[PDB]
Amino acid sequence: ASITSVVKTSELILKSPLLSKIVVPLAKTYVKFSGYRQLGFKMNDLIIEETPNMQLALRRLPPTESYDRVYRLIRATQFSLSHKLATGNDITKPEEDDHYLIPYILDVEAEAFEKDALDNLEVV
Amino acid sequence: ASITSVVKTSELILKSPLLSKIVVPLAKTYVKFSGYRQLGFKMNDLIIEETPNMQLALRRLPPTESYDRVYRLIRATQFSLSHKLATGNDITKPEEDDHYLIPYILDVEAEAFEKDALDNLEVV
Amino acid sequence: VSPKTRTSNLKNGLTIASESNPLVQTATVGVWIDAGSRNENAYNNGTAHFFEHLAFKGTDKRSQHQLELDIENMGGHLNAYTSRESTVYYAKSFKDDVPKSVEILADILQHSKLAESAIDREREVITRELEEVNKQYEEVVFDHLHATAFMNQPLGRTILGPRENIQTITNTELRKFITENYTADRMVLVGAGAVDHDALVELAEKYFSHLPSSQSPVPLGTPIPNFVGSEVRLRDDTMPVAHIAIAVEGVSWTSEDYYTALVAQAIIGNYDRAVGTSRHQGSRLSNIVSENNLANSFQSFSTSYSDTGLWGIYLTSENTTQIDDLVHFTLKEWNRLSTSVSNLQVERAKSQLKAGLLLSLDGTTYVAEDIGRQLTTLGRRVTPAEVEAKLEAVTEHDVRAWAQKTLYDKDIALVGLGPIEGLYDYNRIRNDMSMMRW
Amino acid sequence: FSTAEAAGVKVAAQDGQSPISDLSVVLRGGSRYATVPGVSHILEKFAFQNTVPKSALRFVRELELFGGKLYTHTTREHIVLRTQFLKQDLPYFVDAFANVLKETKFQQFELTERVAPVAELDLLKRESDPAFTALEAAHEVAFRTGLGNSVYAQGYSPVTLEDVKEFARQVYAKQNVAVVGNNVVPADLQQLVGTAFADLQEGSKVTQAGTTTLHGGEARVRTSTGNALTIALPIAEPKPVYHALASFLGGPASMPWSVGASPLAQATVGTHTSVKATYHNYGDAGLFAITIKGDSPAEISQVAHKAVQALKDTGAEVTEEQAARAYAKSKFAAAEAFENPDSSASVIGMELLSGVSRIAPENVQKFTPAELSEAAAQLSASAKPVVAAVGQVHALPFADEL
Amino acid sequence: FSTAEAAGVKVAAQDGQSPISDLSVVLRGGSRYATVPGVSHILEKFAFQNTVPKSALRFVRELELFGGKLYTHTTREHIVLRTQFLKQDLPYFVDAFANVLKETKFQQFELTERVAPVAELDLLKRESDPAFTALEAAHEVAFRTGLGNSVYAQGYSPVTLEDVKEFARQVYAKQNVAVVGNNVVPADLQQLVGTAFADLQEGSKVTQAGTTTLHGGEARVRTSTGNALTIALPIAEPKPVYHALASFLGGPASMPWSVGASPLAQATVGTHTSVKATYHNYGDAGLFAITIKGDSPAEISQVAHKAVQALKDTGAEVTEEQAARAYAKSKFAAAEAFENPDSSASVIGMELLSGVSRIAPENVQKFTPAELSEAAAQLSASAKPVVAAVGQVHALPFADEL
Repeated sequence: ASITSVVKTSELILKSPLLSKIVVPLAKTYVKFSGYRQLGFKMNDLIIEETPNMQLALRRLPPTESYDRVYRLIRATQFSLSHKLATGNDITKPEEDDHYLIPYILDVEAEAFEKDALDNLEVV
Repeated sequence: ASITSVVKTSELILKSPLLSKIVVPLAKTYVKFSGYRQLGFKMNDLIIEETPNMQLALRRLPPTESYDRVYRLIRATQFSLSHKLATGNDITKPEEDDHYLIPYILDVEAEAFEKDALDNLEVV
Repeated sequence: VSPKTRTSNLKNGLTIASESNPLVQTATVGVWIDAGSRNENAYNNGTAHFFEHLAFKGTDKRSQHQLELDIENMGGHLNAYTSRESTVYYAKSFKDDVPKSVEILADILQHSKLAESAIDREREVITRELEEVNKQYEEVVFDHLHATAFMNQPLGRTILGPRENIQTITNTELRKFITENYTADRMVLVGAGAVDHDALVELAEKYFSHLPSSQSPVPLGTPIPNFVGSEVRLRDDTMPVAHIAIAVEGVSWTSEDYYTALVAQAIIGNYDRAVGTSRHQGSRLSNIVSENNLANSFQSFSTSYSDTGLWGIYLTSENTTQIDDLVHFTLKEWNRLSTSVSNLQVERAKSQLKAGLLLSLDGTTYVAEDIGRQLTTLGRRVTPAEVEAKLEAVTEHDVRAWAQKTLYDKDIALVGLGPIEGLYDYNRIRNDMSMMRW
Repeated sequence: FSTAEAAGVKVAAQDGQSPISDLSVVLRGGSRYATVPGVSHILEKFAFQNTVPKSALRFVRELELFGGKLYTHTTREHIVLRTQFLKQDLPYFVDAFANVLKETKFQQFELTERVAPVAELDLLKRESDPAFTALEAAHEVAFRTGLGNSVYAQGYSPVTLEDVKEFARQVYAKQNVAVVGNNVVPADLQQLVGTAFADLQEGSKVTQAGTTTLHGGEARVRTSTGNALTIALPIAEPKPVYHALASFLGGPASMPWSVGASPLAQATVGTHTSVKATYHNYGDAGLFAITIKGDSPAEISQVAHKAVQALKDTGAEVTEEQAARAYAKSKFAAAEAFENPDSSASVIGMELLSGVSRIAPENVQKFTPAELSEAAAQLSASAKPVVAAVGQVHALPFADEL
Repeated sequence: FSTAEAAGVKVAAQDGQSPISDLSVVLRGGSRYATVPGVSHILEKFAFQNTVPKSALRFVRELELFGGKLYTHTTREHIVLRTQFLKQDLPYFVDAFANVLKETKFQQFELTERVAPVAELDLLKRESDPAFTALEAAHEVAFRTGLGNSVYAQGYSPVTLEDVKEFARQVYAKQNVAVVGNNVVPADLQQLVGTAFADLQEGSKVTQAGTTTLHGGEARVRTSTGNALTIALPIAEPKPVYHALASFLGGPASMPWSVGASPLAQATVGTHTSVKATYHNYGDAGLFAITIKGDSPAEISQVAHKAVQALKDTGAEVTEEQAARAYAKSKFAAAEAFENPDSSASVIGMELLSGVSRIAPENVQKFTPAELSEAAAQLSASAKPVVAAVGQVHALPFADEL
């Protein structure tokens, strides 16, 4: 699935009061049990990156965000191989779990999808 | 064998009057029957080049000599694949069969052999 | 045959050592002290370096400005440096300006103000030095190298000290440091060039006679370091050149293997692509590196301290896909000091060193530095005849025996800075310290 | 240094008491005589390449057996080739220099693979310092040709093997060669040079194509690798007082962690900038320069204004204290120059190749405050100021602003 | 061109009888108004990137469906964005310009990946001609800042996204924007601009930081890629006679395989060199330039001497025939400039933004031989000659030689 799809569907849910009332609490528990924060990751660090679109989005990250992402991946790799969890300031707090990459990938995909549409235009 | 070896032994023969009197005519016939001149080659075009020393000697050729050698190799390749021989000005005349490469390879080898000797010096 | 180094003492125990050269018109006098950062603990680490700044900030007589003027009027200059085990303060002048220079040095060492206002001013200058060493890559590499090789030990500390100490160094602890350490039995007054020994001894009696003596006078160059095989990686992909140091525990100044370690170091030698002659050097590593473009430079070193040392090599390279080859070939050349070296390499290195140890001393400052270093590490200046004899005593058997106990299959300390993705992990580097074929 | 002559070659030597001898061949072949731009740098780098008796490889391997070292450099006036070795090895070094001057095979491959790449690294290393660039640019503006030729080989104008071979035919000749031996027994050197350099061409004195002409102007070398600014003043009559003035104005500190008491040093207070006044005598013209480097173009600009003011202030009045301080700093500078082997060789080289007797450090003249202020006045009132800016040139001063 | 005003925006249009219209937005945002070196070039290259209503991709795909074309350039005075399309497509193009001025998303990735690389190729293509470089260098010497700023972005002075966004905040405002419509019905354009550009900021007139100052000097740009020399003379009082003088002196041939009858053209005989005199009016200052390119530095030097002589000779005497020839060549040059859409747009743009009423080609003044010779006399005797040499600069002339 594309990030665009995921973001649009999520926005439909967040709009509907009923839907948000039942989905948002579930999503928060899901994230707590997921446990990626206990390896010091942010949610966006987990997104598959071996695609042209994602490689382009990663290249457009500001240098500081890019250097920090590299460190979180290396740190999480070291927790994984040691069979340990983060402690203290290495644990990602909910307020630090920012969607740093989502705006870049949504722009890359917007152009990619517009290009696909425009490749199929028919002069009326 | 090294070009150095070949050149030194040849010079020993060319010095001895007796030896030269009997070897030089044979060498001239050998070259005529060899028939590389009938494909427009010069003798030095035939020397094995896939060696560090020879690659270095070829890199030291003057650009003109280098461009002409490329043409003679391409032309000889085309005679070979066509099963034809050179005619007219494509045949290498004996006065055109110049040792354009020998001085370069002798210098490359001189250094290479001096380096080998000096790697084995013993302070007395 | 160079002139004899004359040596005298005062009553307090200050050594005076001089070597005259009637062909020059300048002189370097100064004070070599057998004290440095290693004498600090963790709390006052940085004090010795802090003092070096304050020594030039004004004395009880001359203010900062008067000090500046006095030296300007002399015509030469003053210089100082603090290392881990040694502090130096010297003055280069004209022949007849030597009594002025001795007097100024005696003043800044004994009678410095260390005024709270100046402490507070330098505290910022030194804080800025912490963020600008960052550029001197060789120094970054060697400071990490000491930090890891002598992990949590006094030799492992930096000279600048931590940021925290710089903010908390008081005039009290500065005064305490120089009172405990800058004692007469740890100091040598050195003159080289156009100096008379007897004149210098008189100037010493005039200016350095009221120096404290230590309670327990040990001999000059008196000291346990426990080397840690370890690595520091400071990867920086934006740097174009990789800087790598690899070292093992080496030899102290007074080791019996001191000359054997120098000969072994000379067998590997140095290399720099920018120097014309370097492509023709005899060293095997030099030939491998130059033929394959593996490095811009390498420099073998054998650093000594009173009770330990580091022996190893410092490499710089732009060839980021062949760092593995560079490290591999370097360590395979070290293996050959254990397995293969014969009289051929040993005699060649001895030839090169017999001259090298004399060539180094080509100016009054170099001579003064040589007298000062030798007097504060060995307690005496070793004559070139003795040095020639000690070098001659090194055989190929000595080199192989030394390499087999010091290099072969030993732990290394390794520091890499820059684009070092191609530098393999510790095990693969350390596995090159032996050869399975031997 | 007892000046003599051995087989047509001028030889100067001074015996000493050291195990270490320095032998230098000084050639009248610096950049002011360069036929084509960069050739004197290339010829310097072609020293100790392959000769007919001895290959470059064999020379380096044998030099390591003697533990000797080799040093070469090019100036505007000379090429200097120095060897440092043990006293006893003197004959080997004399013969090595003879082989270089008589029998160098100038081979095209050496030029392409060995000599030119090394020349290029030499220059890139020098240019890493923007102050070097600024002072080189200033000479180019001030003199145009001769002294204004570049010292170093540059990429934009390539030197060919025929260029270097022609220049070497002129330079490597008895008339352009001086031998200088530090800690060499003078009688022994004369005997060896007399046998080894006997078959060297006599040749003719190399000359500067055209007379030295002085010009004012601006150079704006835009780099991204640091900032510097030279303010030069070309001198038509070189006088020894400019040494005293250079040392007086000063700029570098005489003490660690200090600014200094010199006027130019005091011009840098509150800035991370350094400054250095220098005087260059070239016999027939001179150059008085003040170079300022720093990381901030704004600070450099600030110091440059103070620097020109300092020179004007000096033209007004010098104190007796300040004049004595200038004598002391200048005698010291002279002494250390005669000690340093690189500069020493060229000083005696000038005496031997031209006829300009060396001024011994003990004989350096004391200039009164009158004489110093007069010298500074001439410089502040120069018709032809040169300014070379390097770095962010849009933010550095111009000549008319100064 | 009927000048009017539509919602605070100056609009000039001229209806015609052709199927193709040219709409050009002229912005007071050229390099003299630049805040950071190169920003006006970058802002020009950022036109028709992503806007909030319409992506760059969508714009280009739709422009191809209209078969329209897009042309942009930067001068010292303006940024010009021109579109060429079929008459009936006018409303689309007006709305496109509105989106660019109101709603451009200046995104960092566009700067790094799209805008800056294109700006860099633009400059490299221009610099392939050494005459371009020489005339640019000459403006830099003559004016230093303002008119002396570089027109084009260079690598040494990196423009940041914040730089470009700030400059665009000033430039993209009703006070700095003029709309010029060639073969556009004037009433229809006013109606469309009045609806589309209504919500554009009013902003303020962009100004040159500091007054125009004139300077003389030399620039020496070492390239390995051909040789040129500009001889410029800064003009403090721009006068229309310099157009006549530029056309008189001439330089290019008016017929194939010929040299030409102009004094500067006749200066090239026997050489493979070309020459062109040009006059640049910038309102408050001007520049009279003579540029000579060629493959031989020796020939360029030769022509440069003849060029200066020609100008001196003109200051002496011009014949009645020659003055009439200058009127003819100058009227023609004016006419073709008003025809070419590139230059046309900026001419009316200068009338709309600045206020300098255009001089119609039919109203170009005839200068007597007295007036021409007086203008040339005033140039040969200028206090501030500029010389920019490009190429083998060691072999090209200097100002003091000319």
